[PDB]
Amino acid sequence: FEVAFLLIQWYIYGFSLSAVYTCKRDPCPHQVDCFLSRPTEKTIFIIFMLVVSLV
Amino acid sequence: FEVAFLLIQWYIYGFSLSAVYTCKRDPCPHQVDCFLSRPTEKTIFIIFMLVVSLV
Ligand SMILES: CCCCCCCCCCCCCC
Ligand SMILES: CCCCCCCCCCCCCC
Ligand SMILES: CCCCCCCCCCCCCC
Ligand SMILES: CCCCCCCCCCCCCC
Ligand SMILES: CCCCCCCCCCCCCC
Ligand SMILES: CCCCCCCCCCCCCC
Ligand SMILES: CCCCCCCCCCCCCC
Ligand SMILES: CCCCCCCCCCCCCC
Ligand SMILES: CCCCCCCCCCCCCC
Ligand SMILES: CCCCCCCCCCCCCC
Repeated sequence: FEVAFLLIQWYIYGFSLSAVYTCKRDPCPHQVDCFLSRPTEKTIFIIFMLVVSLV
Repeated sequence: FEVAFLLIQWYIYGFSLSAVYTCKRDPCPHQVDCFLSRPTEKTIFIIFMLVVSLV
């Protein structure tokens, strides 16, 4: 289960977050720029949890 | 002068107007859709003036 969850997380998200996201889904016209909340703290916590899982 | 003005108008605009315009100039992000005012009456008047100039 540990390995499966780690692989799924790696495939879907990764281990980092960026502040700006580009969206190309309807009904948005041709493109849209969107902005996230607290994109730096969450990376730190993600890394912490990754280390715990590996241990 | 008549011929020169007709050629310039043909090169720059044409002889019609569309209701939706696509803009890709900064600072607009990646693209923008814009909408015009009275895009059908102006075509009629443009055609009238073209006919007058040719006559
Ligand atoms: C341990 C339980 C994990 C559940 C696995 C079921 C498959 C998860 C989705 C796989 C990715 C889907 C991409 C479209
Ligand atoms: C700029 C942010 C870079 C983050 C990339 C992911 C780094 C993962 C670090 C893993 C180190 C710990 C391994 C045991
Ligand atoms: C964009 C820069 C992000 C900075 C990442 C620093 C993460 C530090 C995590 C340390 C985890 C240690 C686990 C024992
Ligand atoms: C500023 C760039 C930071 C690059 C990522 C930092 C996290 C990697 C170190 C992880 C600590 C591991 C402790 C066991
Ligand atoms: C991030 C990966 C951590 C791996 C180290 C985990 C501790 C293993 C200790 C090895 C010594 C075994 C003594 C019983
Ligand atoms: C009869 C007076 C007409 C003036 C002609 C001067 C040139 C007009 C501009 C030509 C097109 C410029 C495209 C960058
Ligand atoms: C759907 C709008 C079509 C407009 C295209 C321009 C047509 C020009 C008509 C010229 C006819 C008169 C020539 C003497
Ligand atoms: C998109 C459809 C626009 C309809 C264009 C009709 C223009 C009629 C102009 C007639 C001019 C006659 C000059 C004598
Ligand atoms: C509905 C489509 C209309 C196509 C353009 C109509 C304008 C062309 C006729 C111009 C009249 C010329 C009179 C001398
Ligand atoms: C749209 C172009 C109009 C061209 C016709 C202009 C009238 C020319 C009449 C030709 C007969 C000459 C008799 C002197």
